[PDB]
Amino acid sequence: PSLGTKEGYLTKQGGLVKTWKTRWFTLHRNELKYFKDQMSPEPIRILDLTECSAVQFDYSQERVNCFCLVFPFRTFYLCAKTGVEADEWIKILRWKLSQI
Ligand SMILES: O=P(O)(O)O[C@H]1[C@H](O)[C@@H](OP(=O)(O)O)[C@H](OP(=O)(O)O)[C@@H](OP(=O)(O)O)[C@H]1O
Repeated sequence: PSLGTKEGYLTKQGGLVKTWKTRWFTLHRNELKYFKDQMSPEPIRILDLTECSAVQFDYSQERVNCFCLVFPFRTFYLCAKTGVEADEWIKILRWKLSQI
């Protein structure tokens, strides 16, 4: 563990094709990356939180505990296993945004 870092699985909705896939997310500094899985050598995408305008809870999904990250180019919809896990991600992400 390292303060400011977090890694774990989250389910996310696709862009054009809105299928939900379980991906491994890692947060270090201001980079939020997601991989196919925990042992994936390379990320599918590297998101820079300096471009993120907000992180908010999302109550409009099929999954109960979801939140989204808003970027000018796209809003990502992610869901955690529990409200607790969702809160952990939301709190650390907002914390990141607060220092930006
Ligand atoms: O796997 P299928 O059912 O074909 O649907 C894919 C996955 O949801 C992708 O997620 P992942 O990349 O995690 O595999 C997603 O890319 P994102 O990563 O941008 O969400 C694609 O969005 P579009 O490329 O926008 O259609 C979507 O077409």
